[PDB]
Amino acid sequence: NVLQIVRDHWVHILVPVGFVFGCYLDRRSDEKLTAFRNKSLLFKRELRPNEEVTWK
Amino acid sequence: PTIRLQEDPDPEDENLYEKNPDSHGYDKDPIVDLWNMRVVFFFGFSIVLVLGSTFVAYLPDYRMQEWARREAERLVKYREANGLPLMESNCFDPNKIQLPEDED
Amino acid sequence: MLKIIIPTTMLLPMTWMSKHNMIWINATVHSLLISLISLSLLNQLGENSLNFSLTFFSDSLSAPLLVLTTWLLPLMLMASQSHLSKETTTRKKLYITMLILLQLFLIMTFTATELILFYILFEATLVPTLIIITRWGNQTERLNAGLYFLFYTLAGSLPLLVALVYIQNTTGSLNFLIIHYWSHPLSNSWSNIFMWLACIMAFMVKMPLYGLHLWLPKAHVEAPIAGSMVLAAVLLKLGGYGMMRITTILNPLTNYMAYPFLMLSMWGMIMTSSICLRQTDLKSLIAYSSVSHMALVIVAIMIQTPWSFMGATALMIAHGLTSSMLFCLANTNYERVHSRTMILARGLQTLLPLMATWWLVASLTNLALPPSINLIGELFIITASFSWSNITIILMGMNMMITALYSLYMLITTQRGKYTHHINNIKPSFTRENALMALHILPLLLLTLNPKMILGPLY
Amino acid sequence: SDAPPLTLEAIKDRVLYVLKLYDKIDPEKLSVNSHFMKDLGLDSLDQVEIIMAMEDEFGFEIPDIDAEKLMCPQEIVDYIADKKDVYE
Amino acid sequence: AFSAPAAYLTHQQKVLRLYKRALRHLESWCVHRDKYRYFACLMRARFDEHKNEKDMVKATQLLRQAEEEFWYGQHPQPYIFPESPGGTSYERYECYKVPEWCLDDWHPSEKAMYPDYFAKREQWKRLRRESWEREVKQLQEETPPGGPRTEALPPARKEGDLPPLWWHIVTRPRERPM
Amino acid sequence: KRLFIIKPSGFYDRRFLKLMRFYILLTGIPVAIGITLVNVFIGEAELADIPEGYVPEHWEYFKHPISR
Ligand SMILES: CCCCCCCCCCCCCCCCCC(=O)OC[C@H](COP(=O)([O-])OCC(O)COP(=O)([O-])OC[C@@H](COC(=O)CCCCCCCCCCCCCCCCC)OC(=O)CCCCCCCCCCCCCCCCC)OC(=O)CCCCCCCCCCCCCCCCC
Ligand SMILES: CCCCCCCCCCCCCCCCC[C@@H](O)O[C@H](CO[C@H](O)CCCCCCCCCCCCCCC)COP(=O)(O)OCC[N+](C)(C)C
Ligand SMILES: CCCCCCCCCCCCCCCCC[C@@H](O)O[C@H](CO[C@H](O)CCCCCCCCCCCCCCC)COP(=O)(O)OCC[N+](C)(C)C
Ligand SMILES: CCCCCCCCCCCC(=O)SCCNC(=O)CCNC(=O)[C@H](O)C(C)(C)COP(=O)(O)O
Repeated sequence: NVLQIVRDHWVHILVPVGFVFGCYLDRRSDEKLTAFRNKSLLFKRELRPNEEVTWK
Repeated sequence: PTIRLQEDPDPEDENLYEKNPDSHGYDKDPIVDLWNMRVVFFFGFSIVLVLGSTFVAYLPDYRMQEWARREAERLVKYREANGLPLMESNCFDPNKIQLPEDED
Repeated sequence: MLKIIIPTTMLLPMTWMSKHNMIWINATVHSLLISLISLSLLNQLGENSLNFSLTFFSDSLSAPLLVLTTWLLPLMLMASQSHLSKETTTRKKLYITMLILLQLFLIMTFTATELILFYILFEATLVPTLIIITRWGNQTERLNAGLYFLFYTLAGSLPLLVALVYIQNTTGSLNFLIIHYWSHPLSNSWSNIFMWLACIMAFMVKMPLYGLHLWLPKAHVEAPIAGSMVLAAVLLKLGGYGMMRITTILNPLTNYMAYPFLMLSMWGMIMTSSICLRQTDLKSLIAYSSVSHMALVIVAIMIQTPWSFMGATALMIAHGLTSSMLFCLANTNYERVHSRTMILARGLQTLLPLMATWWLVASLTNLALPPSINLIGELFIITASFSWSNITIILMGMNMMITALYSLYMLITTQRGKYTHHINNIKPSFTRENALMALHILPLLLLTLNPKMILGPLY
Repeated sequence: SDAPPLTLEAIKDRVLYVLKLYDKIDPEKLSVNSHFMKDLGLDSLDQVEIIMAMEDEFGFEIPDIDAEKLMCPQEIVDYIADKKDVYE
Repeated sequence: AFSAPAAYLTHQQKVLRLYKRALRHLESWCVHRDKYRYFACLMRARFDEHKNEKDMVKATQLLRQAEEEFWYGQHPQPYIFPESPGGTSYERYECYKVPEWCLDDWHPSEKAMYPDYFAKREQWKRLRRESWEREVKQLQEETPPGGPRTEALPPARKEGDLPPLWWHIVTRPRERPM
Repeated sequence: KRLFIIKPSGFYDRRFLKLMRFYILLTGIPVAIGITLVNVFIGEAELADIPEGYVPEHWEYFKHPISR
């Protein structure tokens, strides 16, 4: 019976999916501005024995 | 015809209470009306208002107000203990400022 | 910050793919969710802004405006579904599309890092507003209003564009951060004077400044209720935001270029407050109230002090909420009696008590009762003006009296006295209208509880 | 509580009481339907004085346009009853 | 307030009104009852001295001097009955007067209480509805062809008629509604 | 004696007030109870010095558990 329910209320996932897509695109934008990661004079720091990057 | 054009008459306004004594003012269909009221009240008052106010009230201190107060306490303690003035009229050391040679 | 922009562009096809009787519910629910999402931008720093990308950034001045816009969209949706019941499905979807496009343009305008992009979006906001006004307005004046709304804007904004590109051919960048860091003083020459005028006149006509305000009564009176809401609460704040942004490159010319505009702002604040005392139209009274408050905001921006900027930000937020509430309150009576004359429907407190309580709270907030944020902004601006010059306390004080008068005047005209005998079609207030009033008024006092969220970057 | 619910009989009694204290009317000759100019032989000034006495007795003012028309005690009682929403 | 006004006031009407105003203001001046009775008798004699003037011009001239004297010697703060248009309770209860048509918008739960009252209301509404066509026709018949010349309304004359335009006079809210 | 007092319909204002109170309380009583429970059983962090060689997480720089 879920066919009619889906074809009537499938418009309710467009906005949440857009929210997740926007979060993913914000992360993709963030990954292109790492030219000074762990390089500022105020926050320059030695890496921990395991971690690879100070922030993502 | 003594008239100017063929036109419909202006209709009287419809009262939503006639066909629905408890009508909530949202829609003529009682079920869609009731659910419009329910979603408005739940997502406006319950979700956004109260939870948003709770979220704003407990936002972490990114303005560094408490940190600034603690820093000021440290500096006041140090400068009062060692007798230095509490503040200086110069915010930059004159040794790194090079004034022009001639003023005449 | 695409996590806010994309859900609106998704509101678009969700509205266009909705079933014919479920458009309002879906739109309101998802707009409220988007407002809840945008609430996270209030977590600001103390030193710099939130630089999300090369294109968009958020600051302590733009975050409250974004929250107000995303909160205003659902309120417009609730306020619009009453008078659009007889419309066809396609035209209802078109109306919702105009509202969504306006919200998207405003969201992108308040966060643009670039001045030309800011100009493009701040000019793109005209098309949905103009279409709404000239298509869904009620009387035949609306067409003229649209023209008055259009050219008044464009004649102010087209010179700005020229100035903008000129600046980009001199400094090499119009990015706001670089502009702020690489700021240099403006000399005293005729070319610099005209560059100052070109940079200022667009935002001064969008405020609107006294003498340049003639478009505002037309636009706010012939527009539909959602159009009036968005015109008064958000679209007037574009001028204030733009002036606060652009003034970083105009010093020290402002030091003496503000005199004519300061004089106009103060005297026209007095003049418009006085005009409110003799107004037969209830919507025009609210429009002129907006003019007076925005004159105060102009003074605050023009005197260029931290307290003035704080008060100006608080005043813009408070005025947006209050004026939207007043317009909705007037629209309820209009929908009941189909007339805008203030002395037509009288003694409504007897017939609608809870509506009378809403009217009382709105009027008390309009006259800046302590400790409302309206008062906080007004008092900060007044203290800054007193520091600027002790004599201003005269004019400001005058305004403080006049406002109260006309404010209570409206209340005493509409709620007290005796009811009109021949008007018998005043039905009990719907739950929708009461919810609209409550959702307007509760955030005001909630922000009064935590006032540092709307005090801007100078806090 | 407040004043008792004034009745038609009480109003008529009070009006007749006030009229019977007037020196220019004979108490025996006075009736509820007696006319002021015709049966009692009074002029307009006496009618004005009677209206003022009624105003003093009941504590509310009767407009001149309405007071000009009341010519018998029954009319005065009726005007008072319609003014004060008395039906019993 | 109940009677239809005329195009003008007659000389006798003006004299009577001035007499009443003078008596009331003199009473406002003379607080005590015996003093008021003394000076009211004096005023009555003063009024009836010129009662028999056959010259209308001299009568209206005497009235002119009377009005001038009253305006000079009026009480600045005359006694006003509390519910009179200048009294301390003139419109005190107007905020409690609610029109009857509001009851037409009550929820059925509210109308569940007071069933007999609403039955009587239905009877009254039916009577008004039946009565309206006749009331209009009677007003049409009794009106002179050049429109009405006064604000007076005719009574009912037919077997079971009602006086035209009676609904809002009969259904006044109350003098002390709540 | 008792008479009928003519009033406007008080059903709808009362209904709206009841509904607003119901929804506000529906979402706010759990919030108040949770805040009280967190405050009682998970107190606020105590100020302390950073030990040598330790790099605290950012949320460790705040004192209230909900803020953290
Ligand atoms: C129906 C509404 C209709 C519509 C209207 C519009 C409504 C719109 C609403 C919109 C949404 C609003 C959301 C806003 C969110 C705000 C929440 C928040 O930030 O909480 C802050 C704050 C909590 O502070 P915190 O920072 O979280 O705690 C930090 C500490 O770590 C904690 O310290 P601690 O370690 O000591 O622990 C204390 C703990 C536990 O402490 C204790 O238990 C001890 C208490 C003392 C009692 C000791 C003796 C008594 C018992 C003795 C006998 C028994 C013991 C022995 C047994 C034997 C018997 C003898 O208690 C608490 O945590 C405080 C209670 C939490 C309340 C949170 C409020 C949430 C509101 C969100 C929902 C909004 C809707 C309302 C619904 C709410 C419910 C109706 O909440 C308060 O309000 C505190 C106020 C209390 C202070 C006292 C008042 C002083 C008055 C002075 C002024 C006088 C002038 C006159 C003014 C009078 C005015 C009162
Ligand atoms: C119907 C009848 C009503 C009358 C009866 C009501 C019964 C009582 C209810 C009324 C409550 C009285 C208020 C008393 C004050 C207590 C609340 C106060 O203490 O909370 C404040 C908190 O207030 C919040 O910060 C303000 C709420 C945020 C407002 C946002 C509104 C929601 C967004 C909706 C869209 C916005 C549109 C406008 C654009 C900006 C404290 O501020 P703060 O000093 O920090 O707290 C320090 C401790 N912390 C930090 C650990 C928490
Ligand atoms: C309806 C409301 C619309 C909004 C109104 C906007 C207000 C715009 C007004 C512009 C503010 C000032 C403009 C120019 C700045 C100074 C004005 C001038 O009077 O000052 C003297 C200028 O001297 C003389 O006045 C020369 C100017 C005379 C010619 C200007 C025409 C003024 C006529 C007014 C018409 C109304 C204009 C608005 C039309 C709508 C100063 O002497 P000077 O040192 O030498 O000039 C300084 C520049 N230097 C340093 C490069 C030399
Ligand atoms: C307190 C300070 C103010 C004092 C003001 C008072 C002082 C003024 C007193 C003197 C003024 C006069 O007498 S002015 C005298 C005016 N002259 C006439 O009226 C002659 C014609 N007579 C009539 O019109 C009627 O007989 C009529 C008399 C109306 C009787 O009415 P009735 O028989 O059909 O009831």
